[PDB]
Amino acid sequence: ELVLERCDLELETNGRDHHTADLCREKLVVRRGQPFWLTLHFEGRNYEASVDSLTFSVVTGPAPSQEAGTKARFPLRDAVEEGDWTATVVDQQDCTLSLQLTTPANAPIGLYRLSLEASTGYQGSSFVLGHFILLFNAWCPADAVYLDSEEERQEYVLTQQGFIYQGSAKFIKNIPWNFGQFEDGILDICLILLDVNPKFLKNAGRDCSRRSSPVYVGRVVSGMVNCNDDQGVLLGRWDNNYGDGVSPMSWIGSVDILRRWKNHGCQRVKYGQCWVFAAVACTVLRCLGIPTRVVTNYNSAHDQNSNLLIEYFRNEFGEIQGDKSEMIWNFHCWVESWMTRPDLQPGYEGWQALDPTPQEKSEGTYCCGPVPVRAIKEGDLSTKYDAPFVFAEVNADVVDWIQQDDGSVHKSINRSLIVGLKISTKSVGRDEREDITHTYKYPEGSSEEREAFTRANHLNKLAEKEETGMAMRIRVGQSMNMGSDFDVFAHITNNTAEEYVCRLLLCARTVSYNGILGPECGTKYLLNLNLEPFSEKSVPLCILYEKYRDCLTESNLIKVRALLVEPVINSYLLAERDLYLENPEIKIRILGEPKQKRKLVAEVSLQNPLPVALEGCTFTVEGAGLTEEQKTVEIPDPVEAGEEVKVRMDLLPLHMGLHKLVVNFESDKLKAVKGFRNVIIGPAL
Ligand SMILES: Nc1nc2c(ncn2[C@@H]2O[C@H](COP(=O)(O)OP(=O)(O)OP(=O)(O)O)[C@@H](O)[C@H]2O)c(=O)[nH]1
Repeated sequence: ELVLERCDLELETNGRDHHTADLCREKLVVRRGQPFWLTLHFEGRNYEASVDSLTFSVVTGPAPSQEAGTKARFPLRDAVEEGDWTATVVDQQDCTLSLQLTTPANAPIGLYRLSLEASTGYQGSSFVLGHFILLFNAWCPADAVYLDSEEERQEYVLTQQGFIYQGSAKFIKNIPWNFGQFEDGILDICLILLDVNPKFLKNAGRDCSRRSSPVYVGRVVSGMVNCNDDQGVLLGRWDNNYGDGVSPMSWIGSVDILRRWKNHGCQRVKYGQCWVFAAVACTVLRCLGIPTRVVTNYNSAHDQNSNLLIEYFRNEFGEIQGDKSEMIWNFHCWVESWMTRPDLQPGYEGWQALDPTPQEKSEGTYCCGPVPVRAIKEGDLSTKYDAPFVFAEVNADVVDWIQQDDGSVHKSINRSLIVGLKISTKSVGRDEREDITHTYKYPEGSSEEREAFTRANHLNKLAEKEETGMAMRIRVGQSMNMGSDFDVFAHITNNTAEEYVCRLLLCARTVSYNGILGPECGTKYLLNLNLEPFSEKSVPLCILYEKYRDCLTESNLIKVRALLVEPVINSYLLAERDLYLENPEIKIRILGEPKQKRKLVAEVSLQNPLPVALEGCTFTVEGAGLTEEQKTVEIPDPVEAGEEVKVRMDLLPLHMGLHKLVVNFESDKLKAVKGFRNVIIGPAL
């Protein structure tokens, strides 16, 4: 008799087993290289090896194939064997066959159609079992993305929230972000994002096959975000006016962006900048399975076309003149993902810097990486995918020329600057900052530092100076707040017996995170500054809200610049510092017992730090696990200079475990204020 079956279970169980439970919505989602349960139910009589012959087949792309490893067919048996696409009976009772499928550790990832045919006697029965998505497996020792520790698996693949470090090298700020990779519809969107990539358009079956490599998927996924022109998720913008969309600084996670992309026929979402590029990249990759973590670099030598020596030409005040010069990025962000690397000499497993921010290049404009981080540390520039570029980012040198008024350019000493400070990514499993500078560089003038600089043909720095034994730095005394007046100080130190009479040029300008300077918001110029011997001198500079408010950026960044001139020996000291102005905290109360499918309430508030009223006030809120939906509340009336603004959001968290709730506040005079609360959700009954 021809055997025929009632239904399939593809199961809930595997989700727990595969670390894809939240992801297992209407669909089955598993990670490659790992057995998964599948139970076949049958009408009347069960499967009998003494007659029934079940062979299984799976298919991925639009052009499946045996050679492209994007199709496979295999028989049911008792044990294992080879080829790695296997099916194996685990148990029978009544009319239900309980069995286990395994896919290889290098099967490509994507949507698969699982079909079953008999061959029971002579008469062939044949039909569609169901569908499942197969992903990378940080758990599968044989998979290329394997991590030894559960901790790091959890952090870099499973955790839907974290931190983007922003602010300033001397005051590191951690913006919270909802990566929400397992949020509904997001996996489906990440597939659409690869089924729409330039190479899938060229060949389709080639691309579908190449998605077994995390280097491919990484390079594709990253590139799709903003660069590559044509189709793409985000449109960049930088000039500081974002009225026709949402400003880059206004996003609290990468979910809405993705849905605004898909929900408007895959069109570039209005307005990202580098950290937004990364956070989205991080989401896509995590979703697919490549452990990825967003990284930030302070004083970043971006858009320098690999140049390891940047030079600047500056007037009698210290002001840069080259409108054909590129400024140093206060910070610039990218991501790192984890994979073995079979396409270069061995020993380069690990983190690879993928930078999805398009950079002007030795020919045109595009993305960067993957490149092993270790290579960048080692000086091994020849290592593939943009190693000279990531290297410049972290290792570029800077020469500051002041210009003497007969055509001559006199060299200045500038200690306040070193490219690639404070490289930051969230710790594993905690909210603390990990500092990863050491994975990129060796300490200055160490044995190993110069070993690496040789392999990069850098050298040419430093073991050098002009020595006048005067130093200068910029000091802030204490922290200062957006909306305040406050002072910063030029700090000169004279450690000799000479008494100099000096010129000192102090300048504060509003700036943006990538480096664009605005108008000055305070200046003090001194022409007979008396520095007495073996002494120190602090020169005050008043910076007024009334003076930075018009042009201040949502990054709340002000650059202080100072030039000390010794006229007798013609000596030039330069000191620069980027300040960050604090926003008010967002006070967040969590009301009720945090419980699964139980109403929760979030009380959210801040107090107005400006001396003028806030209008158009709005809070926004989201968090994977806490709401299925972004939530917003517009507060109708102005909030005056004194007072507070408070409102409640209703939440209905559908998942247990820890979740960051992330909140944005917006207003006419005060934008992109951020907040977060860690909420642990327990069980209902
Ligand atoms: N809001 C804000 N606070 C800052 C910033 N930089 C430093 N602070 C805080 O200001 C205080 C002084 O930090 P420092 O960098 O030591 O200040 P400084 O005036 O340079 O003094 P020295 O370190 O002694 O040279 C510390 O509490 C910092 O956390 C900033 O850019 N923005």
